[PDB]
Amino acid sequence: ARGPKKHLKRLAAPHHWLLDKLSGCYAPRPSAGPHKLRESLPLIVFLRNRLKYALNGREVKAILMQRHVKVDGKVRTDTTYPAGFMDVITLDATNENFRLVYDVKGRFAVHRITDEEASYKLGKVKKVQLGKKGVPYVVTHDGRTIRYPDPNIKVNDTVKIDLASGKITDFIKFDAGKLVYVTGGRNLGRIGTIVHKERHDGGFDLVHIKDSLDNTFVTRLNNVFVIGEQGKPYISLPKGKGIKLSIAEERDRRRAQQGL
Amino acid sequence: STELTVQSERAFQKQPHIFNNPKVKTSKRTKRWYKNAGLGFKTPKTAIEGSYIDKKCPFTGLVSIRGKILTGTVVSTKMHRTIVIRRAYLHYIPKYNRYEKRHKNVPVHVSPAFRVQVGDIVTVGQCRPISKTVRFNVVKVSAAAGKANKQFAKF
RNA sequence: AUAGAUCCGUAACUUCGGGAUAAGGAUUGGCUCUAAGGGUCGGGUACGAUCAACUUAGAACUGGUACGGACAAGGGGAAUC
RNA sequence: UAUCUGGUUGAUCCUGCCAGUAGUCAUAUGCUUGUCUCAAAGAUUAAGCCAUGCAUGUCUAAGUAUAAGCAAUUUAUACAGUGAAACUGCGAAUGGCUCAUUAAAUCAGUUAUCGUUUAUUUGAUAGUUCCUUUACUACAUGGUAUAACUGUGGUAAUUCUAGAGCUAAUACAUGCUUAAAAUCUCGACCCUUUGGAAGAGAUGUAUUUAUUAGAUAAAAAAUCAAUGUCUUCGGACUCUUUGAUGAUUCAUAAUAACUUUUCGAAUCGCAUGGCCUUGUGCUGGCGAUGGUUCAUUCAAAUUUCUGCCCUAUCAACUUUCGAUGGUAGGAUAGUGGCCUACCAUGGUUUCAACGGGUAACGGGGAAUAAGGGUUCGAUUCCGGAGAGGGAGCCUGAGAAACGGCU
RNA sequence: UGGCCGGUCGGAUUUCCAACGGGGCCUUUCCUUCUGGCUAACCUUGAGUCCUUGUGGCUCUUGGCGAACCAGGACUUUUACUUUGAAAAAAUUAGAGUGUUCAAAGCAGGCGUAUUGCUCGAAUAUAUUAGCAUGGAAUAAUAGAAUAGGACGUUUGGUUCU
RNA sequence: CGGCACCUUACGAGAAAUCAAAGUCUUUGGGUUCUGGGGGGAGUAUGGUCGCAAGGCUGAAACUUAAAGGAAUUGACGGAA
RNA sequence: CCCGUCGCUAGUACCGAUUGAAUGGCUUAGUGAGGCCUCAGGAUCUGCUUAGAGAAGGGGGCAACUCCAUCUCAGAGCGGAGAAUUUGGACAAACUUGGUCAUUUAGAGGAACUAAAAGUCGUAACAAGGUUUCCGUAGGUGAACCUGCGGAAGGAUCAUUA
Ligand SMILES: [Mg+2]
Ligand SMILES: [Mg+2]
Ligand SMILES: [Mg+2]
Ligand SMILES: [Mg+2]
Ligand SMILES: [Mg+2]
Ligand SMILES: [Mg+2]
Ligand SMILES: [Mg+2]
Ligand SMILES: [Mg+2]
Ligand SMILES: [Mg+2]
Ligand SMILES: [Mg+2]
Ligand SMILES: [Mg+2]
Ligand SMILES: [Mg+2]
Ligand SMILES: [Mg+2]
Ligand SMILES: [Mg+2]
Ligand SMILES: [Mg+2]
Ligand SMILES: [Mg+2]
Ligand SMILES: [Mg+2]
Ligand SMILES: [Mg+2]
Ligand SMILES: [Mg+2]
Ligand SMILES: [Mg+2]
Ligand SMILES: [Mg+2]
Ligand SMILES: [Mg+2]
Ligand SMILES: [Mg+2]
Ligand SMILES: [Mg+2]
Ligand SMILES: [Mg+2]
Ligand SMILES: [Mg+2]
Ligand SMILES: [Mg+2]
Ligand SMILES: [Mg+2]
Ligand SMILES: [Mg+2]
Ligand SMILES: [Mg+2]
Ligand SMILES: [Mg+2]
Ligand SMILES: [Mg+2]
Ligand SMILES: [Mg+2]
Ligand SMILES: [Mg+2]
Ligand SMILES: [Mg+2]
Ligand SMILES: [Mg+2]
Ligand SMILES: [Mg+2]
Ligand SMILES: [Mg+2]
Ligand SMILES: [Mg+2]
Repeated sequence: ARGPKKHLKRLAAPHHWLLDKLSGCYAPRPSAGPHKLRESLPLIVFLRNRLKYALNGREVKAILMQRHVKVDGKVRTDTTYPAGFMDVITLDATNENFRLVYDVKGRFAVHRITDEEASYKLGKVKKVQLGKKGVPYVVTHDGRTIRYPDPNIKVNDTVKIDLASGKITDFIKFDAGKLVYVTGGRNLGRIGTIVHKERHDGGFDLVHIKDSLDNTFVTRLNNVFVIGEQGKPYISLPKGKGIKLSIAEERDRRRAQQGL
Repeated sequence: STELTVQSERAFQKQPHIFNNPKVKTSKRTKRWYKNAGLGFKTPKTAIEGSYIDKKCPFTGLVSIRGKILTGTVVSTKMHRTIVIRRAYLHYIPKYNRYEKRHKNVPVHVSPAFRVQVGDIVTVGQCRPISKTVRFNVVKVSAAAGKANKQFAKF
């Protein structure tokens, strides 16, 4: 009550952060930023827990205040900066770049990309609108206002942002037969192609997505992120490619990989 | 609804920011603003061609239909431009594996584009709060025959 | 001491008629207004002149918070024989 | 983990309860208690009262340092390191505790904002600043007025402060310089009409009102009122620009103005490059902090649908004094009887309204587990509510805040 | 599911088939249309059955059921039920993995050369009602054409609107 | 065909007496209303309502208690045969 | 075997004069603090200014009724901030009286019930319980009860087409 909340309880954190139940009563509440609180990953959770580069939060602060990390080409010395989907994290020492993409279990994966791919990102168009003095702007899924877009860019399209000069290099329409990265729900992290979009004027347009193994699934259009054509994605996909093997095929993979 | 005293109040009843220019006589008499409410709800020709005002009408007024689209039997047309509908349903008690008849009384604003009476099935749509109890407008009336053509007397 | 009038509110008990003006409480002048409440007068083989009475309700303003301004005008309640 | 047994009789078979029996993240108590791991714990009764101490403060290269503080000699006689105090900024609205209130209320799942406010973050964003231009007053940079401090005091006492003397700012109050065009409006000189021009003002963005645009399923022709860009005056005519939504009076743009006129950088650190009329001239980097509007994020507020225990020894309730609705206003951040004014007489109810009780905060959940159920949930997570009871408010983006005030 | 070249010392295969479970089409066939492109598994088939077999290959087919779906529809009987799918926070419950020395638990951990480190994980299910989307059309309601204000439509008028 | 009943049997039911319904019930669901939850206290107290009254309808609790009761068997007893 | 009246003892509720008492709601009416909004107020504490000594060219100027300018004091020039105080509102604590609801409780005394089996009196019921019992109603009686009227068999008769 009475104002904005500043603490996140552990067990009230997002589950994909994979924080242990014990070892403290609180979770790192993400700062305000480009991504929503339950659909982002703070830098302390990325550095301390995923990469294991820091043992404490004191060491995460000691890493960030030397201006080592940079998210989307800018330094971001906050401990709980909300690095969400599509975000490129460059660590200049260790010479590596990560792209925050989901794994197929619904969790942000440690996914190392190249320095060429670290020079851009993708952004789902949230609105196309006319700003003041009659200037068209487009808003992506990470809060970026980009002025003077292509007039063919509509909502649910995907733009390619250049991360140094934040312009639209090119874009991908929302048509049947283009790759999807599912960014929400129980189908989160899955990758497939649009069969068709079911309209439902009034609310919650649905998308029927079919993956490479011909498994169709239905997802709301808030959770659909176009990443490329049929095949040939504009980003580099993580290990697993968004296939969602069942648990029987998962233990079959584990027994076929650990026996040598 | 081109009659029955539009200017019945102490204020001049007009649609706001709709201007009838007296210097240049318009080709169409008394310019009217209307809209389609959306969701396949046809704006009636009485709403298009009438003379009523009704600032809470979903077609000629300033409200927008968004949210739930309910359906109910009219039980009371005893207010001015507001009806009460009965939304009867069935509630499931899981102990007895059985249902019970229930009902809810929903007060709905009605435009004078629609002529409704007790017994009509109306389709209502959620709008912003119209009054203390009213959050819905009638957007469609679904009683054309109503078995009310053969009751009259014969020779 | 109470008291007229208007509005509110009214218990036990009862023979259901009362008790009851129960008890108890607000308002009340002046002035300027407003709104309702009528009678007679014409139609094609939807509306106006005109006349008049005092009742009621409301509002603003106003004053040494006065106003049933003199007069007139119930004190009430719980019980017993 | 689908189980029964003792007790009515002289004996019997039943109904039937009593008693046994077994769990309890279910409390208390008795006796006893060696080791390891884990761990609840003033909820029930008294949301009763509180001694004391603590729990909210915070400074980086980067707002203000003349401490008459400490320490050191450097582009450093403006300052330069560090720094009490104090001003400014931000936070104090989170956390923590408790369950008193509360029975469609909170709350849960689900919607809505085309009905709103939103600090911060993140992204975008500001050449227009002249009162009535032929009356501008520094921009190589305006002003005073205060703390800290000094010094003089009052009270028994308080995180009480008074009088006097100083001095700062990213405090307070003012104020400025940045194209080049277009388009309107006014307009001393076009005579025989389809006959124009100097030079003046205005146009950023906020606020408020009014008006306009914000189009659009297809195709030809007919005179005209006047032609419209330009004529081979036959008359060629192509093209005007229109985004979004299921939907708008949306976004946005335009016109006329309006405004105890909002914003449009008089701020700070580090580095000191580049050019030639070598003037400490013109340019110039990486940041910090501000700042208008939009978007985003964190939210907030309100809201659709459906769901709550017992009670009829509660059957009618609401409408005086807003109860249901309409119109208009006010108020609000905004919808709305939220409030006001004038009208209408509605609205809820045996599908249980209204009232009464609750030793009731709601939920995720917990105990018992054939299945169905029954009972518990003050309590580690979510939401609400509260700070002894009520009420009122200040500051602020956010409080009707109580380790804020009245 | 396999079912037999058992040729891998009782383990690929499958018109050799049966039992299930779906979708079409035709049987008088109940479900819609109209605006413009997808040129239907090109209705057709110049090129042609060069490929050898039979029937598993009929192609740049002559305009082609332009019907392989996008938005404003002469466009609408409403429900209950049930299937499926999004949602129903985490902790908890059930449960997978993992010698916390066991276990309750925890989400760890495991493997080299310990020299420039490699790597699997943190699954899954249930979460009941109500709301959303979707398949079914039994069961149970509901509505239609009876003073015909009934349907169509290749008719022909008229009015009025855009 | 409809009715008041009756006799035999026990398919079945029941604790049994007995029942053509008291059957079609652990192989438990044709539709519906009312009522009961060990015996007393108690149909009492109180409230409401009806009645002229008598009372009628509705209707507890504190407390107390290990049985009360139903059907049948054997005995005993009968101012029963 | 059993039933009542009466009798001691203990316990539990009920009625009960006491306008009994207490607590907590809600509420009419009266008084009504405080802050907030508002009509006023103006302690002060100030910048410019004079047409009057104000010992001060009105800043290109001391002749075309003409190009932003200060000091003692009076002010006839203004303008801003602004405390105490104060007017009217809406919000409204809290107090007084009255109303009603929910809960708790003192109470002389009365009428019951149970513990409860043994006391005194009788023997109502169980046998045809010695008047068959039991229900409804009415009256009477020390008490179980008796009597009337209608009913039932749970009777002591399933029966006299004898
Ligand atoms: Mg809190
Ligand atoms: Mg944080
Ligand atoms: Mg209204
Ligand atoms: Mg009186
Ligand atoms: Mg009296
Ligand atoms: Mg008066
Ligand atoms: Mg015995
Ligand atoms: Mg027991
Ligand atoms: Mg040891
Ligand atoms: Mg204590
Ligand atoms: Mg306590
Ligand atoms: Mg401060
Ligand atoms: Mg901050
Ligand atoms: Mg208004
Ligand atoms: Mg309004
Ligand atoms: Mg009113
Ligand atoms: Mg409580
Ligand atoms: Mg059981
Ligand atoms: Mg609970
Ligand atoms: Mg709880
Ligand atoms: Mg409690
Ligand atoms: Mg809490
Ligand atoms: Mg609070
Ligand atoms: Mg206390
Ligand atoms: Mg308090
Ligand atoms: Mg603050
Ligand atoms: Mg408070
Ligand atoms: Mg405290
Ligand atoms: Mg606090
Ligand atoms: Mg284990
Ligand atoms: Mg017969
Ligand atoms: Mg009983
Ligand atoms: Mg009775
Ligand atoms: Mg009685
Ligand atoms: Mg009996
Ligand atoms: Mg017996
Ligand atoms: Mg006595
Ligand atoms: Mg006898
Ligand atoms: Mg006898």
